[PDB]
Amino acid sequence: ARKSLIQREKKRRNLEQKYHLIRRSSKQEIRKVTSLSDKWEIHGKLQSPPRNSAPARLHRRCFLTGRPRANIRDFGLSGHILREMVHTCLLPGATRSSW
Amino acid sequence: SRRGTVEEKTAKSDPIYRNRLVNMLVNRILKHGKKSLAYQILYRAVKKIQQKTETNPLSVLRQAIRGVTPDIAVKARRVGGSTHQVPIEIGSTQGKALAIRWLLGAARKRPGRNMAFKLSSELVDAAKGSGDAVRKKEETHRMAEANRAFAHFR
Amino acid sequence: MTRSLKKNPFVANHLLRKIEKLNKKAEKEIIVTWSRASTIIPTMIGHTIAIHNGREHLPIYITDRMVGHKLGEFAPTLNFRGHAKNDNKSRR
Amino acid sequence: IRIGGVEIPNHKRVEYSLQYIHGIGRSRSRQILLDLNFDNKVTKDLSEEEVIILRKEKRFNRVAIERLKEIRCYRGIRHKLGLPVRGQRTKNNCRTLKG
Amino acid sequence: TVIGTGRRKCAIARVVLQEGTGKFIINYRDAKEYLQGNPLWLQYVKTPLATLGYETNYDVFVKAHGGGLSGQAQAISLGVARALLKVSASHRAPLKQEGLLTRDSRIVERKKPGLKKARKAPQFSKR
Amino acid sequence: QKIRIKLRSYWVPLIEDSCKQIMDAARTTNAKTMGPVPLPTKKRIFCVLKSPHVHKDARFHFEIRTHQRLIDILYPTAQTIDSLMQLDLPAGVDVEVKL
RNA sequence: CAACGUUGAGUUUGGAACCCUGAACAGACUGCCGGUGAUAAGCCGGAGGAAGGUGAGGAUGACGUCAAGUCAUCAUGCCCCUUAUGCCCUGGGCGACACACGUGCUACAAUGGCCGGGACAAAGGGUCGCGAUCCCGCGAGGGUGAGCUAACCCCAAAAACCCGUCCUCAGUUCGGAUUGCAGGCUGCAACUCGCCUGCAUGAAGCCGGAAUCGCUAGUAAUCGCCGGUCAGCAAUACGGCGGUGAAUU
Repeated sequence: ARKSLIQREKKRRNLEQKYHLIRRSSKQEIRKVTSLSDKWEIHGKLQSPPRNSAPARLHRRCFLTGRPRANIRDFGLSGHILREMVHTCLLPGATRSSW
Repeated sequence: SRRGTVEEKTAKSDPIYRNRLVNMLVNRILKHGKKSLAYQILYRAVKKIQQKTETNPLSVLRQAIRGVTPDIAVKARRVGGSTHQVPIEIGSTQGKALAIRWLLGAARKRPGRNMAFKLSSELVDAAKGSGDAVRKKEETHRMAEANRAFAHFR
Repeated sequence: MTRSLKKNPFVANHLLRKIEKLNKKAEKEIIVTWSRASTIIPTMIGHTIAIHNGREHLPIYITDRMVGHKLGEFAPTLNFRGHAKNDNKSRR
Repeated sequence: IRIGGVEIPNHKRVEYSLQYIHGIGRSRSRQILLDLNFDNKVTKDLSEEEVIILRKEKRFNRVAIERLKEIRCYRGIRHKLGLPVRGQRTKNNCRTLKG
Repeated sequence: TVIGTGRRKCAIARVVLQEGTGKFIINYRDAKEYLQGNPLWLQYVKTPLATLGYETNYDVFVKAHGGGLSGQAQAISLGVARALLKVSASHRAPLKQEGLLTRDSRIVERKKPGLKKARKAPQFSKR
Repeated sequence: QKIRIKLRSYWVPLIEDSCKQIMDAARTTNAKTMGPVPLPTKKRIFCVLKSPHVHKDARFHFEIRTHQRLIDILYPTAQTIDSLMQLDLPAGVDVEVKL
């Protein structure tokens, strides 16, 4: 929700299109279990570069405020503000439901 | 009573013998919504009783439950401050319903074999005078007629 | 006891490199470590590894009976019943 | 008849009679019916040779309890004390490992 | 040929009556083959034919899809009862007396939020 | 038969009037068209908490009705391509052209 | 997909009748008959009808009560910190314990368990995705890889139920807690902190005091499935779907 916390996660999004764009397929060939008995340790051992880099370290956050919890993949917003948008008229096909 | 009048809630009658009051015995022995296996508890107790008795399975069912059917029971009503144990006379609609509740419990409170023998045993034990089924008819009569003075006659 | 082991046991680069530099002619036992997600490799025999738990570094000995362990299960996370120094009691 | 160890099975069928012995469960009682070649019949109607070839299949009782207490190692913590070893709350529950 | 719909819960079963021997064929299988293992609710399928007397004269073909085994069985009973109205309009009075033309509006619907099993309210701590 | 077009939107009086126009303007060109046949709607139902704190009750309901309908043209003529490509009338509908 | 030609698989031509599907329209309004009732209202029954007496069930919950909750969603007054209660990183912690209380789940069985065969559902999900077929592994799963951007493909082969057989109520061919050993999978990475599989171990517990909770119909009870969150913490949390189906007033 803070401009210091959203920024810390925006720096985790910038290296996703640098390290995980092309050189991720370089380690994805040997981290998995191959059908053959010869599985190399050399690349799984020297796997030191992804310190701050990880695809699982990414949290979606709200696009208006920025809180880590209750994020829906379709909208991208959190349950408090996602509500304020549909209670007005800011999203098409977000009417009242029965069942 | 005046606002909203409902008579009774009834389902489909007895399989092939055709009876609506005997269909309440399959509905009370009903465990968690299995009417398919509840049929195997009543109809197998009809198949195993013909060797123990002589006449039709509908007759021995009615001639035995008359010893389990009560005439008067106690209800808790308060008036003035003290809780009175006033006995109200039970009719034929609630009396036939109270008879199959104590025959249900007496069958389950006898861990012998299967429910096909447990219900068949408490069916003939009501005619001679044995089991926990016939004992509850004489036990409710100990609570009643002893507190006869709390209720006036009709 | 069986954890998350496939083929790669995962031992940190700052763990083995500092031990292979000490396995030249065998010298020095005391070594400081922060990573508790690392696995014990058979060349850690005789070397006293001081592992972090949040509070301080606890000097633990490594033998031949401890191969498939993580060094983190050796260092106590919190204070329960085990081996610890008797603290000076103040006012009740 | 003594099949092995101290525990002697009686009057029941061969699919459960072996479950009294340590090391054999519900799966390993069916596995010794392929190499031992017999059905799931009662133990009273067998043969003198059918007990000897059944005795050759396993037999490791008493010393099977010794391999469970095994070594001690460095860890094996919360076992020497008598607590759940996992992430359970020993404050209210877990009377299975306690007295 | 005479058509007839007949619904129960979420089970639809189109009944088409024709004159013949008397064999009941449900979804390319017989009446005793589809509803196997002697279900008692198989007798309710043959009830609208029993009160009028048409089982030995009329043959039937029915395609059932949706619902349960007990839900499909009451869908045939209403389907034949609505189909016995088009062959003769005089067979309405002795058939409507039992309540076979009428649809059972009972449905196991939605589970309301805040509650577990629709109506079942969560129990709080006592004093 | 050949060219298949998918019309997806949210409100029903908008698509039914737009798909009816691709029937009246497609029959006067050359070949016959198969009428506007609607396929089943993919209706979603999901809940979210209203109050920003401890009030698990009073949870709402949001509906996103994706009304889909199909219309097929038999033979793709030159005068049918000059009509459908220029008739860009959708205000909130999306047209997907498949072969 | 009825009728008609069938590689039996709607499979093909073909047919739109029916089911389903998606927009519209018709319909219950006590309206009609009778009785009760103050020749009112309304109630109690009946007729006709798929459906009646706000049809079932949602959404929708006024003026206001508790200065009840939230300035950790956001926004804002004031105040305070501002080489700092600001900022970065590594490891740890929040899922620590002698205990207590709340809300749930799995059982004490045999209207049950187990083995084999076997009949039907609704509603939703999915392109740094859903992932069949085949091969391999006891299994989780892995290799190869088609199709579906989707009522054309996949996620599932739904479970009770049912037939036969076995057991046949001994803490048990009930119950699974716990524990050892050996693996799989997601991710830098999972000892503390994971899910799942395989093998073995296999207790507590025989329905439970005072007290106390929900529900009147397709509800209670019970049996499966799906979704959101999400790399991963898949039937035990929440939300959503259907199967079977009462009791009493």
